[PDB]
Amino acid sequence: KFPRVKNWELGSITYDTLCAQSQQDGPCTPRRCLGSLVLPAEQLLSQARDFINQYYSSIKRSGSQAHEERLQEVEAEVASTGTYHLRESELVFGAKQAWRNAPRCVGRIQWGKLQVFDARDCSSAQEMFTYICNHIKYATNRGNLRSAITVFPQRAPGRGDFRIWNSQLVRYAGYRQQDGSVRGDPANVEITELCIQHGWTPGNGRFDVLPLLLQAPDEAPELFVLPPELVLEVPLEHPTLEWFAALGLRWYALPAVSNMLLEIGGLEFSAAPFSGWYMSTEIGTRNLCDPSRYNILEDVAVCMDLDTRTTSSLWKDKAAVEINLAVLHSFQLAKVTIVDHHAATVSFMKHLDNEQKARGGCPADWAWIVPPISGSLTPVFHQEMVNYILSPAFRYQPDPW
Amino acid sequence: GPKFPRVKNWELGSITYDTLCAQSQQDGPCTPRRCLGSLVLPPAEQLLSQARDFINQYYSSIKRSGSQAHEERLQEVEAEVASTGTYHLRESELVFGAKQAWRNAPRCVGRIQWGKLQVFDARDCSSAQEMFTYICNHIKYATNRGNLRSAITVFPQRAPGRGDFRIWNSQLVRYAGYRQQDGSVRGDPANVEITELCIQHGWTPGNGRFDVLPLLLQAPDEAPELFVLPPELVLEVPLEHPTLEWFAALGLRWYALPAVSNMLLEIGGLEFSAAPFSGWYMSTEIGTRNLCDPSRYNILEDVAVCMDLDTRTTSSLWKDKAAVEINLAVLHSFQLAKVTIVDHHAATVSFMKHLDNEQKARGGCPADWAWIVPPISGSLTPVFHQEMVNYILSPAFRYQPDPW
Ligand code: HEM
Ligand code: HEM
Ligand SMILES: Cc1cc(N)nc(CCc2cccc(CCc3cc(C)nc(N)c3)n2)c1
Ligand SMILES: Cc1cc(N)nc(CCc2cccc(CCc3cc(C)nc(N)c3)n2)c1
Ligand SMILES: C[C@H](O)[C@H](O)[C@H]1CNc2nc(N)[nH]c(=O)c2N1
Ligand SMILES: C[C@H](O)[C@H](O)[C@H]1CNc2nc(N)[nH]c(=O)c2N1
Ligand SMILES: [Zn+2]
Repeated sequence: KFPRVKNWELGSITYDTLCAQSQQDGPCTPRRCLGSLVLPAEQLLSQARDFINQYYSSIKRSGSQAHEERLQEVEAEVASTGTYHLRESELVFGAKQAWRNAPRCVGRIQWGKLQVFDARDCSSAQEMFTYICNHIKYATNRGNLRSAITVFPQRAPGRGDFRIWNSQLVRYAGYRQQDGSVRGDPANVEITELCIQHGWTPGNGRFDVLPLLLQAPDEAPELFVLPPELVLEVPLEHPTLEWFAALGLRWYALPAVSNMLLEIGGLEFSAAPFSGWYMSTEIGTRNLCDPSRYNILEDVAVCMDLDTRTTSSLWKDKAAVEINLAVLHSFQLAKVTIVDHHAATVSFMKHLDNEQKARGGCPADWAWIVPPISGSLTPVFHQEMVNYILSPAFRYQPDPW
Repeated sequence: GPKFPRVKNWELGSITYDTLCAQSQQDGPCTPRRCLGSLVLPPAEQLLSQARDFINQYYSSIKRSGSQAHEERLQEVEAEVASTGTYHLRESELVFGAKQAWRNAPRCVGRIQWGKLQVFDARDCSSAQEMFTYICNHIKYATNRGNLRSAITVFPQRAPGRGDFRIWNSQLVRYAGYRQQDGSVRGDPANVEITELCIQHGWTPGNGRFDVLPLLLQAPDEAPELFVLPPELVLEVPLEHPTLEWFAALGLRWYALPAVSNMLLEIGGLEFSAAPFSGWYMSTEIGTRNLCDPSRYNILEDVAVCMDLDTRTTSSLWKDKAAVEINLAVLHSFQLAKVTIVDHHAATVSFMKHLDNEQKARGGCPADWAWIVPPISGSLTPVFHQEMVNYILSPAFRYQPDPW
């Protein structure tokens, strides 16, 4: 009923009553455990009501008439339209809760701090881009990054979704040239050709910042060049290895995830983008030396000076380390918020902790909390965790086309 | 699609379907309403079925499924369990029974070498003492002057209305950890509760750090006896680093052979209570679990101090600068001493190749992702970008209640 959750570093034995809330199921079954897998009217009121109780409880005003005369209002609204709309305050609480509820997210200690720009008063892709510059301008805060989420209108069935066509407001470009080899970012290959398709002058630099494809409910998407000025790019240097930056490397400073769906009390917003700040490894481990991506490992080391004739030689580790460090130093230098996998993990164990007090636990995808490198070297690694689907929650959806 | 688990490799974009999981006659903790994947600690008529489950595998493995040979092996255990209550396995039935447990077991990265396994049959051992002899014999084959082979040494099974053979020492090689007055420990924080028993069962401790414990060898309804390994058998690797000379001086040593020995091996509804198996290490085990864990040898601080590292803040990556070196230096030692060992990269490759191989024979492979992926440099390795399907198959090495 309530899974015993020993931590193995301290001997800390905790118990989860939060799961019993999760009213919506996942990939695992009694006989097999798909833990590691990457992807998956009558009922609307059901989720409305509950969420609205979720809400009022927060501000402790649960029960009181305001409560029930909103439960009055939403009950009727759907009973006469098919759908309902959330007040500002309501979606603020909800968008927050989605973050709080996302089990792949190590950066959760921070969920309280979140700006919730309300873009539901938008109807043109030409307003969209604007609503997004006001987002990027507020989050970048020219160094001191701040966590925020601009939310475009809800989906309603008689028509298309508003969508952002690229999977992170900022991404570098990808250019497969006869060779079957890519200049720039190989993830962002499929996307870049679409911008070429829907009219775009392409670049060729290792890191060319892209445009923006925004589509409004039924309508050919529209291209919008991000004012270069508004894109905080971080040069990349090594604190002790002078040879480095000659490599000509960098990364953007703002991680805005645009391709996800937001679910609140049943209502779903297809486009609702959001952006905190980077966790070192993300850039220097995955986004770089990872083959399926920038894949730098080899050079880094050939430079460094390490026997790639053999793996046991351990060049791949010694290389990451320095790239993963060469990132923090640059970032800390160029004075741009950034949190390292160690700094990160401690604080989550405090989240993990603080949450246990409030709610009776916190769902967490273990296989994802644990950093991409040096696992055993973080506290999270030695901590059993439970992951289950809650709500309001962030979900994936089909690539717009 | 195919009404079966669907397993993608997010590096080659390949897919594969698990058909084998519908073999698992054992459920785990996970329900579709939450996932306890992370979690560490997890008759007669209802024994007889467990048995038939086995034989059928044995036969449909020599490929004689259907024969009289088969249909009368089943018409004999039915006879044995009927009149006995238990049932003894035939010779090569067991040898099979072991390799399957290994093959079946979800947390073991080292399964490409799965059919190498030597089965030493010791189902005749009836003296607490004789046990020692076997074990000793094992180590010498297993050690092989350093060319470590794999192997296992089944001692007899349980009877309803008998005692149990048991090997107390969780592992056959355990470094003594003496509770200090400091409130601290000199030795190996893990092997304390056991060091503490050796003393109560009559062991005079030395007081080093890498003292080798003695074995506490139980035999049914007999208080365990105490045996010391002749040091010539217990091969030991001093630790140095290829560049950092000072490393050597840390005094750090470590032992070649892992032998797990407090695990119940279950074949066909049988229980082998003392059933100890060995192989060779994977560097990170020693250099990350053993020598770096905050609650073991935890050398990470001392080592970072020497490489002259800003251990004041985490954004110097001192920890990551250290482990890496410490993990390397551990490999560079078995290079040198000509002792067997496999590094995470090398190892995590064979796994895919095992996975690839196994997709053909069984059409599936049980894998406990968290345990398959190495405690340094996850993404750095192939296994990392691979979805996996954990589940309970038999033969099976089970966890077992410690005797006292
Ligand atoms: C403040 C800085 C933050 C850090 C350091 C952080 C950390 C992370 C990391 C490392 C991941 C895994 C990303 C990956 O490897 O794919 C993640 C996942 C996630 N994060 Fe954050 N996070 C932060 C803020 C946020 C914010 C502001 C939101 C938006 C409300 C958010 C929502 C999510 C969601 C929904 C996932 C699930 C990943 C998925 O299933 O695709 N995070 N978080
Ligand atoms: C050939 C050399 C081998 C290597 C390199 C290897 C590697 C590993 C490693 C690294 C682990 C996880 C260790 C941990 O983090 O605690 C493991 C688990 C395991 N291994 Fe092996 N292994 C080898 C041989 C064997 C053999 C010979 C057996 C016995 C037949 C075996 C049975 C198991 C079992 C049952 C587990 C998981 C048990 C559990 O904790 O639930 N392995 N293996
Ligand atoms: C806020 C935030 C903070 C932070 N430190 N890092 C990120 C970027 C990493 C990330 C976080 C959350 C979700 C995704 C999208 C992953 C994804 C999933 C699918 C199904 N398809 C894709 N193309 C991409 N990426 C975002
Ligand atoms: C052959 C072998 C090869 C190799 N590379 N590593 C090991 C050691 C890792 C291991 C493999 C299998 C089982 C266990 C035991 C886990 C355990 C359980 C309990 C109950 N207490 C413990 N202290 C440890 N440990 C053994
Ligand atoms: C196949 C595997 O499940 C997948 O690559 C996961 C594993 N763990 C991860 N952990 C983090 N932090 N980020 C990730 O993208 C992933 N990817
Ligand atoms: C709590 C945590 O899940 C557990 O202790 C696991 C994590 N991953 C591991 N992975 C390996 N290889 N070995 C381990 O002991 C562990 N410990
Ligand atoms: Zn699971």
